[PDB]
Amino acid sequence: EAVVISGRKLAQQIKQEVRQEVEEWVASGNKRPHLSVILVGENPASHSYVLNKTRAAAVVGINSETIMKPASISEEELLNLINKLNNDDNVDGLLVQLPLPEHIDERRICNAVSPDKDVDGFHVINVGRMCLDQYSMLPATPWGVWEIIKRTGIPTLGKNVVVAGRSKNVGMPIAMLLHTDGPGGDATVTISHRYTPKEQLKKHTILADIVISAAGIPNLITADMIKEGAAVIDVGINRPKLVGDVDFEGVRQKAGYITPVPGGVGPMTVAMLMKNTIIAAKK
Amino acid sequence: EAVVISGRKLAQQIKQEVRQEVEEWVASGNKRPHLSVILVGENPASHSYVLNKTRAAAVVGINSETIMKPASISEEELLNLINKLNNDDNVDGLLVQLPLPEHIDERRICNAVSPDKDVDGFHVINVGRMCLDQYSMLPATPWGVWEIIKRTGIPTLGKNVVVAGRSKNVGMPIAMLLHTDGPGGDATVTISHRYTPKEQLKKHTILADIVISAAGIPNLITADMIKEGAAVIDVGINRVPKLVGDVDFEGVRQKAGYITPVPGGVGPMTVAMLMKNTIIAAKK
Ligand SMILES: Cn1c(N[C@H]2CC[C@H](O)CC2)nc2c1c(=O)n(Cc1ccc(Cl)c(Cl)c1)c(=O)n2C
Ligand SMILES: Cn1c(N[C@H]2CC[C@H](O)CC2)nc2c1c(=O)n(Cc1ccc(Cl)c(Cl)c1)c(=O)n2C
Ligand SMILES: Nc1ncnc(O)c1NC(=O)Nc1ccc(C(=O)N[C@@H](CCC(=O)O)C(=O)O)cc1
Ligand SMILES: Nc1ncnc(O)c1NC(=O)Nc1ccc(C(=O)N[C@@H](CCC(=O)O)C(=O)O)cc1
Repeated sequence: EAVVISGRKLAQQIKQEVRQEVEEWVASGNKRPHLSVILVGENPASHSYVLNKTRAAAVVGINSETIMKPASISEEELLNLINKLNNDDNVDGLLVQLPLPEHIDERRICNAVSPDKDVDGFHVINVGRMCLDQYSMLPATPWGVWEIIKRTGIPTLGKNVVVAGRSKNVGMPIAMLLHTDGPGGDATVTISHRYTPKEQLKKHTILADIVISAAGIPNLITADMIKEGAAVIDVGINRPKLVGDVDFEGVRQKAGYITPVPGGVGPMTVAMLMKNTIIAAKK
Repeated sequence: EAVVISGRKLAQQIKQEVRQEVEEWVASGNKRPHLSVILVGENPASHSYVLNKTRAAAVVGINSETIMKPASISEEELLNLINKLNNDDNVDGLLVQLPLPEHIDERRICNAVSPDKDVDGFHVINVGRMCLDQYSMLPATPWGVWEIIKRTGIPTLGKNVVVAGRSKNVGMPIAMLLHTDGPGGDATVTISHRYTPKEQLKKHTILADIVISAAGIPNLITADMIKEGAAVIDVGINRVPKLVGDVDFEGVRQKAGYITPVPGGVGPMTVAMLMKNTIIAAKK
């Protein structure tokens, strides 16, 4: 029987560590950290997730607002709002929720956020710093996947990792961290492209000590694809239920570890954003 | 037996394209592109490599200077020199040949090159732009390996690529390009760590349609690790008094479907792609 890692529990604990770090920072006579989340449009999933982010900001003692704007906002307007927020000394953390509308260039928006306030780590210089190990802020989801592995004590040195990426933005940062020298990880890493058929993907996943699915494909990962005792992290959201890319009940029989959906990586993602926000608040 | 890709000949057409581009660009009455390369110390390999680069610049119509500073230069004086060049409007391309002396932090030096002049793409902003598909300029050796593959017409989409990196600096940018969406080849990519047993690597390379070795250990790649018709691309540079790659050239030439020699393989491609980055930089 595979042991199930409660992401929700591990993330709740991380918030408590952040909680106490914020109260110490404030008791020592500094300003309360403030996180701003910009929400454009009415994607219901984006609302759900941004709600989760401000909930957690409240739990850990961080002041938060979600500035919601209509989907018809122009790129020039969104840039002026980010400029306002960049220049407000009360705002320490600033993230724009994605995806944005087609008439806004996502690259230009993320690059407009101050790198000091970029609690998603999506500004191009914070991407470079992460590739080059000059960072102080990691993107929240890849960092959350690392914390699962690390806090669980799943060994990584030399081991084989396979990541099944829906995009480069989604799987490469996970691989980035898990491949880097000792957050190191010192692993051989495979990043699967969504144009590799599942038949070939199985050829890689069976060699893997850790399989991390980030493909957004229900039942992409099943027991035949996994080796005995391997660790399986599920990063996919797939929608009247919400499930991951793993066949949970199937691979629960042969995996060594597994994360559930919901209650796995998603809480960890929100947790790591709190760590980034207090980091930003200390300059 | 295996087709042997000539890096010399591939680079030759790439260089011919750059000469045409440069002359049409000068024909419109623009400043002739200029490249400055800073050479610290007396590493013989490094002087050889910088010379190759200045030769290529001359023959493609790009003016060039190599500024040789002694190893005992201080990090401060090197940063002053980089600052002068960043500000000189005649200088379009600036690169610092690596490695540097132990007393200088290569990371601060590389972030001191203006990102507009950074024809190696080693500045932290340009590393991010390449990660994020936002770049003007790609690191020469990864781009060179890509052009080998793409100009030889080796299929990549959904195929299995294995990269054997000596360091993350080396194999990650190569993997990054081949894993990207269509440069960018839509491929599955494995990046072996230097901390990898040869037989564990074997378990991945056997499955590989493209093995790219950049580990700097000779005979790392032998035929027993390739599958028939796979493409093997040798990025290593080893001494054994002879210069050789990471593959067993003779043995893999039977099983492989494609193979690159060393020398005359990836090396000349690296020099060629740096000319492309230079005309790009000049155009802003
Ligand atoms: C824009 N973006 C996203 N957005 C979308 C949000 C909507 C979802 O449905 C799919 C992901 N997720 C990112 C990044 C990002 O920029 N980075 C930075 C980064 C770091 C290293 C490297 Cl190598 C690279 Cl390529 C990129 C990340 O790490 N993650 C997870
Ligand atoms: C410093 N450096 C070096 N040094 C070489 C190491 C081998 C020595 O024998 C000669 C000096 N090679 C680099 C970089 C670099 O910074 N970048 C930028 C980059 C882009 C994407 C990603 Cl993901 C990453 Cl990690 C890094 C590269 O692409 N290459 C090939
Ligand atoms: N798009 C973005 N733009 C900017 N920065 C970002 O990080 C993102 N990406 C996310 O924010 N990703 C994310 C995914 C899931 C949750 C989450 O709360 N998951 C829960 C419940 C799911 C549910 O109940 O619907 C679970 O799985 O347990 C939170 C954030
Ligand atoms: N260190 C660096 N610092 C800053 N930016 C860089 O890009 C590098 N790296 C290189 O510049 N790498 C490089 C390696 C080999 C050649 C080359 O010409 N190889 C020939 C002849 C072999 C020989 O004469 O030794 C061949 O293999 O055919 C050219 C460039």
